[PDB]
Amino acid sequence: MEMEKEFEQIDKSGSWAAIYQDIRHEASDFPSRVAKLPKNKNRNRYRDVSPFDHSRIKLHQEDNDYINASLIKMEEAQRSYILTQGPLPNTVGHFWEMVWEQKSRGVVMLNRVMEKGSLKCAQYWPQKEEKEMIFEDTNLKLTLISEDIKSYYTVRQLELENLTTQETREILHFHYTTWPDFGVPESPASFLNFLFKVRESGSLSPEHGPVVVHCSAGIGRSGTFCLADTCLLLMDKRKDPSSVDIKKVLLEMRKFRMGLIQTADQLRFSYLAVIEGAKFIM
Ligand SMILES: Cn1[nH]c(=O)cc1Nc1ccccc1
Ligand SMILES: Cn1[nH]c(=O)cc1Nc1ccccc1
Repeated sequence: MEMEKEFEQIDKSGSWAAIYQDIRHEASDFPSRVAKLPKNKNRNRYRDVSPFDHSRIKLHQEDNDYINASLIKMEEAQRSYILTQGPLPNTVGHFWEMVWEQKSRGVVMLNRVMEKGSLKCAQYWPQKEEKEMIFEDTNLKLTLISEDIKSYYTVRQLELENLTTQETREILHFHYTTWPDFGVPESPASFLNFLFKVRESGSLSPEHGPVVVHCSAGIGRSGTFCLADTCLLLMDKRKDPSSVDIKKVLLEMRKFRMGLIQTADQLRFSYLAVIEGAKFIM
């Protein structure tokens, strides 16, 4: 079926939970043996969210190459994304090592450091120009260059220096700051505006390594971001845009990381975002 009318048909019939449970039943199951090794317990935020072995990002290190991060490679859309958990106190250095080694231009953050009165990820970037951060375990230096605070999101320019080689690179930090502590946004307008700002920066384009996207677990809000982007790109590429099937695209992405889209409300929000986004594109 088309999307907008499939949408109203699920609303009128109140069957979002049943649609979402079908997706969960059909989703791929692949091994995640490296994630579960005992030496990696303090590298995982949640015991039930792990990268598959076949698609995990490897750190360029011979001691321990593990990080909770997955490469989502979308062949028809010609887009790639790295989805990862919010960094932990003992993985901030690994996080920036990954950004460096994978040649990413941009980092997309969809959570606040504290939500619901608890810490959802480490304070992994500097908040003042004159107070830079040094990650001694991976030999990197990170400096805040500029910050632009808007009503729904903040964009930061950061400098990452590889202290071994003295090479430097400019990284863009795109921080969506207004996702509610509970539920999903009422309108997708600010989320779509944010997606378009990431696109306009070049961070999603083939001349760079894959964008790094995270929330707390790296599957819920993060899944919504890449699902909406890929679906809108496919609607631009194909002769028949009504052929794009958001459930099929989500199942394809779940071949590369488990659990993408965590609730039926996040599924409905993803439909809403693609529907409204397709009208603005034209
Ligand atoms: C929510 N909404 N409803 C409309 O009719 C338009 C939007 N917002 C929007 C913002 C940026 C890009 C695409 C859509
Ligand atoms: C909304 N949208 N997004 C694309 O990439 C292309 C379209 N157009 C469209 C044409 C007929 C039916 C539905 C959508």
